[PDB]
Order: sequence, then structure tokens, then C-alpha cells
Amino acid sequence: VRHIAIPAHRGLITDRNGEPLAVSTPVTTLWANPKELMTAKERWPQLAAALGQDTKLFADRIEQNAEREFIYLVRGLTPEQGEGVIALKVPGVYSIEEFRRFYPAGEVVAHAVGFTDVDDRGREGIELAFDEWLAGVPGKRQVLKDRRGRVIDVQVTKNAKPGKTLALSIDLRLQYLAHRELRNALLENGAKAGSLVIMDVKTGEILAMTNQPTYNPNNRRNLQPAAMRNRAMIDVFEPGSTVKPFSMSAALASGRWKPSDIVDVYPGTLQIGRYTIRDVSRNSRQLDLTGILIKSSNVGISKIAFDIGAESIYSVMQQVGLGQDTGLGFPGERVGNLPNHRKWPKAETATLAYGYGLSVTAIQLAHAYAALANDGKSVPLSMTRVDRVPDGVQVISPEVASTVQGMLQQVVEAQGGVFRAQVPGYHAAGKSGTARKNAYRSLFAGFAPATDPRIAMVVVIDEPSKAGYFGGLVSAPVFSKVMAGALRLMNVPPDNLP
Ligand SMILES: *C(=O)[C@@H](NC(=O)[C@@H](C(=O)O)c1ccccc1)[C@@H]1N[C@@H](C(=O)O)C(C)(C)S1
Ligand SMILES: [Cl-]
Repeated sequence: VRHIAIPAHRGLITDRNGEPLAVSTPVTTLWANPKELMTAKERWPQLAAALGQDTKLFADRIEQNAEREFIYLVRGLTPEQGEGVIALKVPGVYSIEEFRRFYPAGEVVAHAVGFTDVDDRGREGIELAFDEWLAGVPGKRQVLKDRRGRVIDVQVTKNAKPGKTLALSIDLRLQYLAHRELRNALLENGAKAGSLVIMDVKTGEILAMTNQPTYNPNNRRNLQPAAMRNRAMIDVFEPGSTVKPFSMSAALASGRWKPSDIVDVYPGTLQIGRYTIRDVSRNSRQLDLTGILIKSSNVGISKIAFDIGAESIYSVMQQVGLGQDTGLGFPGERVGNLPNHRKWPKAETATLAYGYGLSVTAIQLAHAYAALANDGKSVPLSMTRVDRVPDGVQVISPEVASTVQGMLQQVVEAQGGVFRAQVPGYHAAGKSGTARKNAYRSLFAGFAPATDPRIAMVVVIDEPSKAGYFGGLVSAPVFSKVMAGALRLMNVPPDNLP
């Protein structure tokens, strides 16, 4: 009297609308009792052939496992193929009906979903993070065996309970769009890597999370580690000039600045001891605060930071979640960091203000822009479909967030701005960036529609290699196309029709 396991059916993963993303499909595995095989040696060659194995090597393996009562022949054949071997009636050959995961969207959502074991245990991404929920509990079968031991099947001791279903926050339609457009952007620019995150400003849901390179989890032969990283969550980078709107939020909240205030940025450089702060465009003197963002003046943002102090900038960044724990619990997710100082020297103050010295994830950057677009209120992040929205936390004053939103709409819409971020039919807001690593990261971060925001988006492209490499040239056009499609796919009313 012994017990054999009764495999449980692992729960289905779907996207937010119910589209299957991970399904456990019936699969047959074959094992043998060598002691029973040792009584039917003349059958071995035909069985070896039916397993695509060499007869002599196969025979060797059963001889050297002769004294054992159990060994695997092969795992995870199709039910019809496993019937082929079962049909040739070899003594001591048995079958086990297991389940095997299939991923219908393949590489399009591989980084979010992850994958399972040969045992159908989650070992990456969502499959790992929600493993206890999805797994269910295997059963126990009471079985009688003779002293060979040939099994000669009594009753179910304990039933199998299937795993529970799970609906992600991801919208597969948005995911496909983002994937295709990020991929196109990568190839066109000779880029090495990239991330794109799309977030629902009002509910905290991650509507799309896509990276390049990626991999097809359905093929065990193409699990190459470098292409398996969910870069949006597990890789960090200096956000660069994409953090300037949060510097600006500190300035406006300080009570010392308004959008119409002027800063003098001539001659487009500022010498701070050994360190020189430099702008790309150096034919400006007086700029207002909206102008500082539109032209992305480093000198301008540094002078404001000197006036208000680094501490005020650090707290806005901390509050919005940059370099902080997101609390999602995605496997291998990084926290990043905001630097700290007892006393902040000028050079450190300036570099913070325009996005160096700190390290963030793409998901953190998108979460920060989402809170800004949601009138300064940060809704907790979710990877699962949200039906009842949790209470959000006020992180920037509504009034300040509104002003900064307007300024950002101007960076997209005014002359001298990131016109390639413009979304046909809609008002859009955002900020470009280009950070060093002569290697660069091209960036665009933003949200839309400007009159009542719905979606925040970050596009991060690593090391473009074709002439133009600024965030406004490389990443902005991706924001434009993906945002255009996402908006209409979500049936959001156009707010900039003529
Ligand atoms: C923010 O990213 C800023 N970048 C730089 O000032 C500058 C640097 O970090 O050394 C730089 C990087 C790459 C190429 C040129 C200069 C400003 N914002 C950028 C943007 O909006 O994309 C720039 C390039 C306009 S400068
Ligand atoms: Cl970290």
C-alpha cells in the first residue's frame, strides 16, 4: 500500500478583459518500472525507437537502473503521442496525466507573466509571485503494488483541488501595441534595449509593461537569460531631465516661485568649482519657468534649486516614489535610491535637480507621472485587475500639480517644444530626457488627455546608434503612436478636435 500524486490543474491567467495569457494543457508523461522491463527485453528496441533514443544507450540505461522500481522515460508528451507508446503494450511502461503551461501571447507578455517548472511550479514573474494562489493542491491516490513493484489502484485518499484564476491589470490590446511600437523603435534606431510602461492614472493599474529584448516562453530552447529580464522593474537608471517637473513642483510649493518668474541662463553654462553645468541650447538669457522646461535648461533648473534648496526637491521625489519600494512584490524588482547628504553642496544640488545621482525604475517613473496627472494624488500600484480602487495618497498639492501639468502641456505643444510627442486628436503633456551612461538613454515621460488625464506612459530606449538620439527624437514619437492607439482603444473622448 503506497500513494501516488494526483496533479492539480493550475489556475488560468488572463488579461484584464479575460483574454488567456497562461493556460495549463493536458500532457502525458511516461515512466517505467525497470524490474518489469527486465522481463521483456525483446520489446526494448521498439520502445527505444518510439522515444527517438539509441537502442544500445537505452538498453544500457535500463540495465544500470535494474534494481530500481521507478524511473522516468519522458515528460510532457501530447496525449495522442503518449498513447502511441502506450499502444505498443510494453510490460512495465506506465502513464501519468500531468498539465503543462502554454502562453498564447508568447513573448509579447513573457516578462510580466514569467514561466513554470517541468513540475508546473512558477519560477519567474507573476507565475512565481502568485504561485500559491495559482497552484492549487495535488491529491493522493491509494495504490497497491506487488513486490516488483508492479502496481496492481485502490481509491482516491485525498482529492486534487485546482488552482484559482487570476486576471492581470494588463490590457492585451494595449500590450500588443506597446510591444510592436517599442520593437519598431529599437530596430529603427539600432538600440540595444528598451522599456515601455503604461499606467491608469485613476486606478493604479499597469495597463502595459513591455521590454526589448524578449523571449518566447513556449520554447525551452530560447530561454537565454539576457532576454528574460523584466527591465521595467528589475533595471535601474538615472532619469535625467524627466525629473525636472518634480524639481519644478518643489519650486512652486516653496512659495518663492511662480510660472511667470524669470531666470537668467546666459551664457548657457554655469561653473561650480571643477564642475560645469551645461545646457544643450546656449542662445538664451531670460527664460520663464515654463521656458526652462520647454528648452530643458539645466542651468535654469540649477539656479532654482540653489534658491529653494535640495531638501525640498528630495522630499517631492521621495513622496512621488522615486527610489522607494513600490510594494508590488514582483520577483527581483529593484528599489533604486535617492542619494542622501547631511549638507548638500551646490554640485550635488544641481545634478539632483536635473536627474543625476539617483537611480529609478521605469515603473517608478511612470508611477510618479501618474500621481502628477492625477492632480498630485498617488494611487497604489497594481498588477492585478482593480475592481474596487484603494484610497490614494496626496503627494503633491492639487494646485501645484495642476500648474505643472499645464507647463508640461506647453512643452509638448508650444514652439521649440517636443512636437513629436503630440497626439493627434488629443492634448498631451510630458517631458523629454537624454541621460549619459558616449552612450545614452533616450527618454520620454508623459500623460494624456491633458484636460482630464487617463493614461501615464514612460518610454526608455538604451543606446540608440543612428544620428539623432535625443529623447525628443527617439522616444517621443513612440509616446505619440502608443498613446494615440491606447486612448482610442480605451474609447477616451478626443479633447483636441478642430
Ligand atoms: C536632461 O537629460 C539634459 N541632458 C543634458 O543636459 C546632457 C547631459 O546629461 O550631459 C546631455 C545628454 C545627452 C546629450 C546632450 C546633452 C537635457 N535634456 C535633454 C532632453 O530633453 O532630451 C537635452 C538633450 C535637451 S539636454
Ligand atoms: Cl535596488
